[PDB]
Amino acid sequence: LVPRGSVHHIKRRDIVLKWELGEGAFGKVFLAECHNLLPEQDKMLVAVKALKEASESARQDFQREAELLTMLQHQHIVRFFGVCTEGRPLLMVFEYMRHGDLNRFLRSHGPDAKLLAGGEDVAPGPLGLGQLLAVASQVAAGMVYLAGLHFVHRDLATRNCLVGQGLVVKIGDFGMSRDIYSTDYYRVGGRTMLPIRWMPPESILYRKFTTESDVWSFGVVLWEIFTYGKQPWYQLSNTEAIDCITQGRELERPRACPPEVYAIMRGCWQREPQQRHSIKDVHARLQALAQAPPVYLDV
Repeated sequence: LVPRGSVHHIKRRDIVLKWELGEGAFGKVFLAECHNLLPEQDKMLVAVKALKEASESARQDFQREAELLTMLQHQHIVRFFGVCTEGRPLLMVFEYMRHGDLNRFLRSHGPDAKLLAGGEDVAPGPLGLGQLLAVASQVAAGMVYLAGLHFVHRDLATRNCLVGQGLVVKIGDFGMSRDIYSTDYYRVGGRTMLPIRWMPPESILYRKFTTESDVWSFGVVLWEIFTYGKQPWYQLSNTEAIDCITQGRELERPRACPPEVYAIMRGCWQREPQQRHSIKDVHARLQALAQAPPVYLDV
């Protein structure tokens, strides 16, 4: 009996399901049309998560999620619109992000990309330095918001951010990353899967998760943005990656990454959590560098 959320609700008949976009063990994601959702456009595309169970307990999580989603609303958090409980499966309703998750969007603009990439809103091939820094700065802004609420994300990585038209980037995901990117997790338990390569030593050694462990993961986020989505320590097994983070070894500067960005990343990776700059500090330095992109080019 505490104060509680209030989720907008939505008529199943108002949701016309186009096709599947993705699938995890617990969920399918669809592209869909939603009518009279926002009253100044009739039709509009949305991303609709459908839950695979209605099981007594799997039901009360869906609400507890819906509440929390409704409460976190911010410009770089993916927009949640609300839900539909009128019959089965349950549907959650988000804005649709044309370009998918940031890790995929990065790889599709990699100079290692197999094929070019289209889109009115961004050039194919690799991205301007100002594009990378704006992608960065935008994820940092979601992270400033969350940290302002004192929420800890615990799984920040580009696979868990999403990219919209015009290269708008927002933290958000549909709970399926362990299915869709299962190699980016180490199974330590039975059902327990850790994003090891994005963790700080104190998360790995003490299982302590903080604002500051999120800022470390952010440094790893900048490193992925600058390698065009490569996995950190990809030469290494999960056990070797653990040995690294744990013995103090740090990822190498990517060759797209100017030294001032490598510096920021490096302040995220201080062994001692308190020696790490706040996400506010980082977001300022990244913005300042997005509006005024250093002149770079490589060896």
